Amino acid sequence: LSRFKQEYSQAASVLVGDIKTLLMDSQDKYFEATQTVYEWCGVATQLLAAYILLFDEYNEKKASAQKDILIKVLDDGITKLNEAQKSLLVSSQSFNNASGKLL
Amino acid sequence: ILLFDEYNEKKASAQKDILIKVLDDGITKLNEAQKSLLVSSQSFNNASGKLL
Amino acid sequence: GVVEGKLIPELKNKLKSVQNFFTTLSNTVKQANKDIDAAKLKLTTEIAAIGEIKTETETTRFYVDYDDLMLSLLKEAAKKMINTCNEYQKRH
Ligand code: EMC
Ligand code: EMC
Repeated sequence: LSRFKQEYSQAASVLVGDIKTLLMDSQDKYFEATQTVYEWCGVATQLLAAYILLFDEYNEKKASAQKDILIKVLDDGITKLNEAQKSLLVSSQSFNNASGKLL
Repeated sequence: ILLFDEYNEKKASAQKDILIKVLDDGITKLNEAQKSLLVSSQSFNNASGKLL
Repeated sequence: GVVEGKLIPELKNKLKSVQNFFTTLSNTVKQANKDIDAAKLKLTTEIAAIGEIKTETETTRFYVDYDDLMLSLLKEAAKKMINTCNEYQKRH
């Protein structure tokens, strides 16, 4: 009955430890994701703001650029935003196996 | 900022190309720095568990 | 005599040298956990600090895409970049 106390200590220990690793893993991946977003979400605002400004009255010369710009910045964040989600989703999926082993 | 106090018609095309390269460049360099750092952070995670 | 004389006390002695080492070790662990966590902090807080520049830079770039090398925005953006950088050197 000492063995009992032992064997399970062993298991729980190593599992509980992996769980922490996993938790910590997520945290970093969350940070990345959010941070990545906060970065784009930030340049973006400046550009949308500019677009709203420079085209109060139609600016015929900058028109073609503004368009190309709106596209790049939007297209870009759209991608970046997507990947953020997938990164996060995958982090969520990570705990699943462990969660079972726990039970 | 200096050479274009008043528009410099000749250097105009270069200045543009330059602004692009240097900016484009740092943008990449800056990005990689972050990833490098992020990866370093991730490194301790396994060990941190083993510790517990 | 011999038992209660040297034996039992000897055992009580190791039980202590153990309990003694168990402690120092447990603390040697608390340290590492604190050291690791401190490193991870430094790292991300740097990551994000670099982030500040990145965004400014990335913006300024787009402004260059207007073509107007004389556009106040691109000009201001370029001035800000020099500030944002300067502040990065002082704190960090
Ligand atoms: C400028 C929308 Hg995050
Ligand atoms: C190396 C001066 Hg921002």
